[PDB]
Amino acid sequence: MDFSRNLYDIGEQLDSEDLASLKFLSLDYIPQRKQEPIKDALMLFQRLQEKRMLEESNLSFLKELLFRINRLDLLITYLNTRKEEMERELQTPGRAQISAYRVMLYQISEEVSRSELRSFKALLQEEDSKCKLDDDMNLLDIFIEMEKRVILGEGKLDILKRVCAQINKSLLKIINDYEEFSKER
Repeated sequence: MDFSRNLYDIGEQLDSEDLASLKFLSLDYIPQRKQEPIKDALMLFQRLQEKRMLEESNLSFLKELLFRINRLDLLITYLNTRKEEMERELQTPGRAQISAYRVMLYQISEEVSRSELRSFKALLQEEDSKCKLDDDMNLLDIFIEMEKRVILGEGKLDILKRVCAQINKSLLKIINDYEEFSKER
């Protein structure tokens, strides 16, 4: 069990989409403007090592990240970890290290189709003029922009709900389920 080699091996299997997803899911530990020099997954893992979030004896955050981005394949191959274990662990109060808010936004981005993404842009433009949007941006990029313009955040979900309600009930459900548990605390 060579820890450094394993991190490299995992990183080699992660693609550009995975990197962007992992960066998003790491936002409340590695701020948005500090992610620029992070060019591959191993560099992300090394930043997490520097922050003592990832160590030979501390794999929980790496496992949580890989689970949330649905790389169950890499969890099996490189970390001998099953979906069943992760569901049990992350359902235990206090175990998850990614905020429920950040997971909620990521889960919206997983659910949204290509056509729904076009609708999101169009509907957001009706609700807001502060965001700089373009057709190349994915939904995570849109969320980052909404956060930059302070129209999205924890406890600032009005615009997100107004847009999602017009796209698909499935999205509003994700938000409402998150809100209910959050207020429950």
